[PDB]
Amino acid sequence: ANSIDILQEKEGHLDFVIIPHYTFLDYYKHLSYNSIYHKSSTYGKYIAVDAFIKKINEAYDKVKSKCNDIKNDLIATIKKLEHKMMDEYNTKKKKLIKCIKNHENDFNKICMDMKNYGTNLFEQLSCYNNNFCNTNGIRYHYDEYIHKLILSVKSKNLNKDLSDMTNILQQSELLLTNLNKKMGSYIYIDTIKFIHKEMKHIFNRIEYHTKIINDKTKIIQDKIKLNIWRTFQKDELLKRILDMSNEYSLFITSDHLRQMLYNTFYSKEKHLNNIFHHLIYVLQMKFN
Amino acid sequence: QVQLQESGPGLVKPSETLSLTCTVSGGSISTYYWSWIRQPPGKGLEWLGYIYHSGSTDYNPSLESRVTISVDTSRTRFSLRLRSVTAADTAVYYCARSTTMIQQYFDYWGRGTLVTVIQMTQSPSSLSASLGDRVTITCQASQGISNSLNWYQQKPGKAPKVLIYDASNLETGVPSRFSGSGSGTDFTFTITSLQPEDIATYYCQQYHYLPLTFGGGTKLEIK
Repeated sequence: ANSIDILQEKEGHLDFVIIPHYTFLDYYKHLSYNSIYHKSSTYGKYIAVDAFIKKINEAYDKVKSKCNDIKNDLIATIKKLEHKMMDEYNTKKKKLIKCIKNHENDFNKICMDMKNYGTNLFEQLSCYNNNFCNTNGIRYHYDEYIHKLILSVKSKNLNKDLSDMTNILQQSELLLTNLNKKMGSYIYIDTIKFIHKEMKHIFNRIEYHTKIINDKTKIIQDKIKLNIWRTFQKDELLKRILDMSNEYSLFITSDHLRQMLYNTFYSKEKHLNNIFHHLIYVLQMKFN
Repeated sequence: QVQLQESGPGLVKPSETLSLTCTVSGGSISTYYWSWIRQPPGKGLEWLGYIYHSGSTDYNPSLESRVTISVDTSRTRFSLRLRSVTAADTAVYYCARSTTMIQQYFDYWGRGTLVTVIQMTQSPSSLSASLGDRVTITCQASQGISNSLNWYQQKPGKAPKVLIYDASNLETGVPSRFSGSGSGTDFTFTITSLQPEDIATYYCQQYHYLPLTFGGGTKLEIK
């Protein structure tokens, strides 16, 4: 509805992520693996699940690709601004958001088919006793798909990454005010102001996702301990699989987006520093 | 296990509305695809339409808008209403279920009740081979289908049952002697070695373009 994330990881490469759709498809991705991993007889089914999820991605991409003309128009506008059409950028950005909301039910149909797939697997979940259900599927899944991600994030220190990004925005904010106060008679002063304004907003979205990753890492790590060397009653076993698939989905969404936004923040700072190399060269050649 | 059971009039006077209901037992309806497929005596299969997701519907234009599929989810039943019947509508009505449209195939089929009032060209309509022989059937679509092709085995008297989905992939229990192959327009089903448990009529199906169509079938018998 209003939970879209714009991402420019490379030069002239814009894309979007409908936050709720990402979490939803990811939740059912985890439900699927958890159901097939529970018993060894069904592990091999992951081949089919991987194939189906590829069909879901290819189908969803076909819907996103309808809004490609509007997206490529906004890419062309942003390209010109990275050299006054700031008002034209806002109207082309609103235009992209509009056709995304237009294809709302085309995306919903894909999401719903994904819910059905994972739910069918979830519904066929044997338990030899039903009063003692093996938590094997929970660990085999956790260990392969989720555990590794917990450790990469634990090592990263995402708060220092955020602190280093504020310093970048503060340096640019000071250079921007020193140019305005001292020598405002410069070319590309508006493009610096635009890039810094865009990078300030990217930072806030990274700041949001890192907050989620931080507590979700603690939650997942605490929860998994309790659903791992036990034997739940089928009803309770299924409840945990859903609960875990939920925690995994919120974590993977915010983690995936934070990394994508991180690349766009530093891609925009690369183009920003290209202009700073011009500004130092100009000031140096003038100083001759 | 999930089970579908159709219950209807079995005899409808011409131009009246045919009303059969299906009762989903041992499972919920929820957002699955609940279709009604009919089979005229001695003829092939026709998908009439389905109800899916939050009560959305899609019907076969051949039905001429006189078809309506509805669901009282609370009842856990879905039902068919076919207005202005003709002796054309004399058929065995199967109530069936697919899970998606992304990778559509029929998971469960009811017992089928007799009610008496893209071009999938399946190549060997009949075939009589000895046991052990390799039998190989062909299905050709009127246009591009990608690998959106399924194959069913309809045992004598029984409802059709999925053997291959997405042109080549076998369903979990189906024996390896069955082989799906093909993409785009030309598809081929092949039993590498004929078994006594194989005397059935096999049908192909497409799901690429919305009016879901079946093939002519191959009535396989022993010589």
